[PDB]
Amino acid sequence: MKYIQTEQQIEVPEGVTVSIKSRIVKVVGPRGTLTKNLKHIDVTFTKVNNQLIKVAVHNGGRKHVAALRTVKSLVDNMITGVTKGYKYKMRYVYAHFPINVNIVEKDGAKFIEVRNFLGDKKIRNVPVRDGVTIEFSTNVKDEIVLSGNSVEDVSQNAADLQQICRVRNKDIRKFLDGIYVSHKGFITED
RNA sequence: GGCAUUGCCGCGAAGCUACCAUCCGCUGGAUUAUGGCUGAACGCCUCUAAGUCAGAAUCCAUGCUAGAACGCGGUGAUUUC
Ligand SMILES: [Mg+2]
Ligand SMILES: [Mg+2]
Ligand SMILES: [Mg+2]
Ligand SMILES: [Mg+2]
Ligand SMILES: [Mg+2]
Ligand SMILES: [Mg+2]
Ligand SMILES: [Mg+2]
Ligand SMILES: [Mg+2]
Ligand SMILES: [Mg+2]
Ligand SMILES: [Mg+2]
Repeated sequence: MKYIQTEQQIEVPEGVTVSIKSRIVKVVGPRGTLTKNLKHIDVTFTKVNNQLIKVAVHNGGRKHVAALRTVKSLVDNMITGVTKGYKYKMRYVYAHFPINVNIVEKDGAKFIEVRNFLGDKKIRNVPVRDGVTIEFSTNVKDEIVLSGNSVEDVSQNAADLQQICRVRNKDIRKFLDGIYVSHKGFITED
């Protein structure tokens, strides 16, 4: 319909420096730093008062101003990931064969190996994305916690660890076996 | 020794040859289908719209064959008593 001017509202908390050049966003907070390259969107960022940044689309169609809230959510995810962090908790689900998941070291690359998935002799290796740290929960049975600054890195590494444990040639409604995301949340949240 | 249009029989080196004999037949990337991540549109949801992950005997390379006789390069020597 070619909307005149659409606005979204990125709120910047304390301790967080959101420095935006052309369309390269750099968010520095207590937990670290994150950099996004939003050069594929055609939006305009304006800082209001050091706690608020507007992002705007001028003369945008429906598919263009659909990407404005995506951009606002992406920079909000950067801000949330460098303030509170991100923490995805996965559970191992098996029927008979226990899934033995360890973290292994292969010429300095930090894989997660999965052995005995449905009695396979195949060792399923999932590399750990940089920024993502892996721990295995004590006092919660069969839980792996992937945490980091980037929701994209953390959630894609969790998705990789899930997708490596897919069941082939079987009814997957009965063979419900794998590693699944049971929780998405933050590191220091209350 | 000759001739029998290589006279015939047995063995027969060399050469040629046989899945009738042996040897050899490479591994990276990009993808489709599909399953996903982040995520709006549509305050929710959503693999999709922006962005992105994995992935077929596919595709393109690595490898292999020919080398443009009007594609190119490096280098040697370049004529007399
Ligand atoms: Mg069957
Ligand atoms: Mg005669
Ligand atoms: Mg004779
Ligand atoms: Mg043959
Ligand atoms: Mg989602
Ligand atoms: Mg797709
Ligand atoms: Mg797309
Ligand atoms: Mg890929
Ligand atoms: Mg290669
Ligand atoms: Mg030639």
